[PDB]
Amino acid sequence: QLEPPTVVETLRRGSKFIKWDEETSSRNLVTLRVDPNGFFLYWTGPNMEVDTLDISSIRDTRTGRYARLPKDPKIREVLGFARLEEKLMTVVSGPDPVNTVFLNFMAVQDDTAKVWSEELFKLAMNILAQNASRNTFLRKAYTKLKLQVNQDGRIPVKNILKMFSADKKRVETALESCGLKFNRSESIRPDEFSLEIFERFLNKLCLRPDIDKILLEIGAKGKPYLTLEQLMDFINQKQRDPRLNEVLYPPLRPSQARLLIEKYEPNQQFLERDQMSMEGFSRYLGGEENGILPLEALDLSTDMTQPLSAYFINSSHNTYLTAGQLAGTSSVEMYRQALLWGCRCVELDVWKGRPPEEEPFITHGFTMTTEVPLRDVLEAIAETAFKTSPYPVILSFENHVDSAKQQAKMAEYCRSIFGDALLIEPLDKYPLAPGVPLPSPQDLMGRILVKNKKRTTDEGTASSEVNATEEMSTLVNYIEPVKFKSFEAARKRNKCFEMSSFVETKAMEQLTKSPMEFVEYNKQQLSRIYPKGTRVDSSNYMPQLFWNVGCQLVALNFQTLDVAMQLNAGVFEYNGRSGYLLKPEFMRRPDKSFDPFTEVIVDGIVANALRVKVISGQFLSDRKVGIYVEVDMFGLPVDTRRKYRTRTSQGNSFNPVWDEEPFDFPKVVLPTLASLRIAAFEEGGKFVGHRILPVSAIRSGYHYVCLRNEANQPLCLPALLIYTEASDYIPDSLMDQRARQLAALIG
Ligand SMILES: [Ca+2]
Repeated sequence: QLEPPTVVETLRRGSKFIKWDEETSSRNLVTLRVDPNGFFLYWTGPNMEVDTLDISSIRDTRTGRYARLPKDPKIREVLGFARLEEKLMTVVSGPDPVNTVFLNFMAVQDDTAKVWSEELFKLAMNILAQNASRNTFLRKAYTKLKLQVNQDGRIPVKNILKMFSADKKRVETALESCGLKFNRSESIRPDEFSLEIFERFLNKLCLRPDIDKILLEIGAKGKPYLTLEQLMDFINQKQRDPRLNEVLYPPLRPSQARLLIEKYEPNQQFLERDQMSMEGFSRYLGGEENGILPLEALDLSTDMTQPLSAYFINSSHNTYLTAGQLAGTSSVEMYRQALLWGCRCVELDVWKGRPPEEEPFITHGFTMTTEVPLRDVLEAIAETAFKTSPYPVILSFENHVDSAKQQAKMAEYCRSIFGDALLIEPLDKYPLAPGVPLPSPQDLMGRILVKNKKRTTDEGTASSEVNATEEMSTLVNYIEPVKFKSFEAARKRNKCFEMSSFVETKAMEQLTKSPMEFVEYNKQQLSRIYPKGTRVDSSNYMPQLFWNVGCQLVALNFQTLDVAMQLNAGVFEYNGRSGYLLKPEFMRRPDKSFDPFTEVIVDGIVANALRVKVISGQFLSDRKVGIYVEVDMFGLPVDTRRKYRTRTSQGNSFNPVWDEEPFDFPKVVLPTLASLRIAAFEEGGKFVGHRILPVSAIRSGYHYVCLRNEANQPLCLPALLIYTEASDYIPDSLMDQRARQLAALIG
C-alpha cells in the first residue's frame, strides 16, 4: 500500500516565491516548479540560470511559526513587516545532519506555503522513491541534464562532460555516432535529446561484455534472442529465493511472463514472435521486477505488539554537540536533525542558572563550550518528534540543577510545551507493580517518556547526578534509571520498569564475563549503553557488540559517520524508518536459551549459507582512478568476517570488470541478525559508496545494487552488479577465549 511519488497538480505548474538570502541581504523573484516525475525542485533565478535542488536530499521543510525569521532590518523593510507570518517556508537540505544549507522562500500569494511545504516533505521522505530501481536513477540523471539549460535555452556540452568525467574522447565519439553536436558549446536543442537517444548514447558509451557472458550462460548458445521457456527458466531457476514457500510465493507462469517481453523489448519484430534481445534483457535486469530487496522489507510489517524490551531502539548520545567533546559548539539544530533522521532516545545535560535572570542551559560539563537554553531545545523536540515516525520518543535527562526553584521551572516547561503527548499518568492495563511487563510501542503511539531519577572517572560527568525533587519526579513513570548491583539480585526483584545505564568498558566487562545472564536480563528490562569518556574526538564503538546480547538503547555519536554510524543508520532504515526493530525469537521468549558465543548451529534456529560474487560496476567516479570493492558481514562473533576484498582495477572507473572466486560465508548461525555490507573505494581510500543489506531478506541471482553515500542518501549514477546465492544450511583461559572471539568484531 506504499504509494509511488505523485506530484500534485499545483506543483507541476508552479507558483511564485520571493527567495531572500540573509547573507547577501537581497531580493529576487523566482518561480518554483517540481518536474513531473518528482526528482528535482528547480527555479529560474536572477542570473538566468536554472538552479536545481535534488529532492531526495531534503532533510526538512518547515513553515509557519517554525520557519526562519529575518533578523536584518532592511530586509524586513523590503518584505514589509499577522498574515505575513504564514507566507514563509524554509527548506533544509544537506549530505549529513551537521553540514546543512538553508533555502528561504517567501510566498507572494495567500496560503500556498502550507501546501508547498507539505507536498515537498511528502515527496522527500518517500520510501519507494529512495529504494528505486536502476532505470529510475538513469532517468533521474537524464532529467537533471534536461533541466539545467543555459541563457539561450539549450544544453551545453560541458554538462555532459562534467557528468561522465572519467573520460573525454568516448563522449564526443558517441555523440558523433548518435548524431549530436560535439563542440565547445554546440547549443544542443532539447528536441533532439529525447530519452531513446540518451539510451543509445549510453549503450554506445559503455560496452557490456558481462551481460554477454550472462546471455552465454543462461542457455542462449544460439545468438540472437531468448524464448519463453528460457527466460522463464532463468527467472525460476536463478532469481528464486529457496527459503520461502512454494504455495505462498508461486512460481512464474508464461501467461505472466509475456508481459515482461511486451513491457521491456524495444524491437517490434522480436515481440510478435515473443522473444527478448540483448537490448531488452539489459533493460530487464534493472527494472521494478528484479530488485535487490523485496518490498515487504521496508513496509511497516513488523509485529508492533510485543513489549518495549524486545526492540532495538535507535538512540544518540550527547545530541547537542556538533564536534569533539572538549571544545565543541552546542547547537539546537542537531536535535531536529536527530529526531527527523529516526533517533528515538536523545540526551539533555541540564545546568543551573545565573543570579540576575533564571534559566537552565544545556552544555557539556565544564569543558568550555557554548550554551543553548533549555526552552528552545524542548520546543525543537516538541516540533520534530513525530514528523517522520509516530512512535514513542524517550527523553533522557542527565540532571545537574540543584536549586529546586529552577527544577520546578524545568518541570513546568516540560508540561507546558508538550501537552497531551507527555506521559503524565500511568496506563490502565499496565500498572507499576512487580510482575507486569512494559507497554508496547503500539500502545504508546505519539507519547513522550522521560528518564530521570525518581524518589566515574571513565563514565564522564554522568556519575555526579543530583537527587530528585517531588515536582520533577512525578513525570518519571515507566523508564526510571537505577544503579546496577547484580543480575540475580535484579532478577529476583522482578520489577520490569527499572533500567540501568552502563558505560562502554563496564558493558564490555559484563559481556565478556557472563553473557547468558546478560541476555536473560535483556528479555524483560531496558538497558542503555553510552561510549566512554576517553573518546574526546567523538569516536564510536561497534554497536553490534551489544546488539548481540539484546541491549535495546545502544547510544552512538551522530556527529561523525564512521563504520559504526554507517551500520546504525543503514540497519535502522528498514521497518519504515520507524526506529524500532524486532529482536529474533530466541532472545525474547523466556523458555528458550542460547549462548551468544556459540560456534555450532543452535537448535530451533534455521541457519543460512550465503555466497557473494562481484561482477562489475558502472560510473563509479569522475576521474581516471582504480576501484576496489569490499564485502563485510556483521553479526554474531562466529559470523563476523570482515577481511574480504577484490583486486584493484587498473584505470576503470567507468566500467570495471572483476573476475575471481566468490566470497563464502558458509555457516551463518543466527541469520536474522547478520547485515551484509558492500562498499566501494577508490585507490588509496577515497570513499565512493556503500549499501547495507540484511541477510534475512536478500534475493538471489544477478542484481543491481545502487550505492549510497555516508549518511545513507541515494547516489544517482554509481551502481555495482553482484550475484548472490542464499540457501538453507545442509550439514556435511576463558577470558582470553572471549577476547579472541571479540577481536574481529571490535577491530
Ligand atoms: Ca551526557
